[PDB]
Amino acid sequence: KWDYDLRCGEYTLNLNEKTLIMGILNSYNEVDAAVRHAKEMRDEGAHIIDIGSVEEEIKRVVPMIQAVSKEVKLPISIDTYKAEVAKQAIEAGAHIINDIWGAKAEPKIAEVAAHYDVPIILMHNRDNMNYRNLMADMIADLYDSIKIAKDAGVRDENIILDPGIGFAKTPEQNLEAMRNLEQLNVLGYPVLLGTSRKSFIGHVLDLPVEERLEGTGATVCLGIEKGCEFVRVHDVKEMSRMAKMMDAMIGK
Amino acid sequence: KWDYDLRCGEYTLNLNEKTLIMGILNSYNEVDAAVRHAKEMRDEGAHIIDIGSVEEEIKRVVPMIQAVSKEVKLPISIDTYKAEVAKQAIEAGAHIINDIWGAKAEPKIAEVAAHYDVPIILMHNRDNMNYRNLMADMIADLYDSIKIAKDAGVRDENIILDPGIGFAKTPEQNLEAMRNLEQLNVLGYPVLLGTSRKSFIGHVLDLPVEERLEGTGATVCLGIEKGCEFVRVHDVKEMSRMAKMMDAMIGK
Ligand SMILES: C[C@@H](C(=O)O)c1n[nH]c2nc(N)[nH]c(=O)c2c1=O
Ligand SMILES: C[C@@H](C(=O)O)c1n[nH]c2nc(N)[nH]c(=O)c2c1=O
Repeated sequence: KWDYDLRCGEYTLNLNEKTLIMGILNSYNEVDAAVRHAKEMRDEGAHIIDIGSVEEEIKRVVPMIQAVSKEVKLPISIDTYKAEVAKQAIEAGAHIINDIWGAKAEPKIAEVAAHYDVPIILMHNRDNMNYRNLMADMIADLYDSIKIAKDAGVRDENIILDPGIGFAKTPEQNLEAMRNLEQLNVLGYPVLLGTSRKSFIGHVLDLPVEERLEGTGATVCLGIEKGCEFVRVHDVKEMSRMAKMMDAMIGK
Repeated sequence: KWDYDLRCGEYTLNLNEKTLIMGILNSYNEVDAAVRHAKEMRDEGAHIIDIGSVEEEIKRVVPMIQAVSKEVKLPISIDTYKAEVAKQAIEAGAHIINDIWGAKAEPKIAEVAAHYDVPIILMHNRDNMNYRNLMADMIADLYDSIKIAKDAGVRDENIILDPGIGFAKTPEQNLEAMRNLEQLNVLGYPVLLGTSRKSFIGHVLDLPVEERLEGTGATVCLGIEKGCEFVRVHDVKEMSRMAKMMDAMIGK
């Protein structure tokens, strides 16, 4: 039981009633195609919209946040690691930050987070696979992200963790991170799991990307059962139903 | 780790390498439509074909077992509780018995099992929902099926258990049986979970029977993670992929 609510400016996310679904989002053609998708996702049971060099990243992602935040009543996270991109995106209307490098590629991003008082997702990442002991190094690695974030003024309650499935991990190390996901819980934070349609599901099932829906389901179910608060997925309709059935069962 | 193989006459089922999928099966039109389905199921990753008053039950189910056992190289279980039906069906070519009353409606069925030396599935069932303590009563109830079976000469290794999801249980008691499935393990037997498309998935998701595929997935994943050796499903293709992803993850 979490004794607090995820505070996202306009919207508030309760961490106890259900698994929160974060749906992944793909001029006028671009921004409209994006709005249709957010609306669809919003309608299929999504609770959050995730919207993915420096000059161009802003020119592409800012227009989308303006449009989607205006027409879809749901918190928006900006899928970046660059400090400037993150600032611009929160100004444009993004509620959450989602950094795939856990404040380590550009430490100043954390200072953006503390500044605007927004929730931040620190994902596990690194430039090698040379682990002593996978889980233990992960936990040490994520904790290093927490220290960078805390030193920057980010409040405990605006911190979210993500084990970084599919990053800096071999096919077999990804299964291992899955199998030991509950250990992440000892750190005392909400956990977002992002496994959708990823390579390692292909490697187990020997299936191409468009046929990984049942594989993704598996990983989502396993992760909810191991205590995750969020899941980041492509197939919002399917995964929402799966999440809700899980939640019924574990008694959430 | 099971230190023995499920022995089914012609075929042998290993209990350690993977989750075994049992696929549910629906004159010339009848028996041919049935054969197409078994073949399809066999091709989608099924490991076992499950084939569902006394006079007519034999006339309908015997022809199917003859045909399917001849054209599909996979063990067949007969989904009955009647003693005579079970005998006739094993003569017709059925390898396993699947009793939904756990030897309690017709105790003589167990004697059929001991006689032909075939594996038997004892499912939990009863004519009321008046539980003191759900799980505990289940375990006591199933154990009563084991005592009837053992007294009849059924060998420990030919015994399989099934918690009886959807039987004699309220919507909320079914979620509870799911949430506590691992307790069944203490009895020392293989466990078959059968939740496919059932009413309680409808009650949680508020979805009709043809839209319960993601709900069923959830229950299958939860059950594998809680140590089940079999799952009995309609949607063989989808559930096989889900099972295999689970198995990769739990390290099975
Ligand atoms: C790799 C990419 C993707 O959608 O596959 C991705 N981007 N951002 C991501 N952010 C987080 N927090 N987690 C992810 O798994 C993840 C991704 O998998
Ligand atoms: C009720 C029916 C069905 O397919 O839904 C059924 N028949 N036989 C069954 N046998 C076993 N061992 N388990 C079941 O859940 C089960 C069923 O659910």
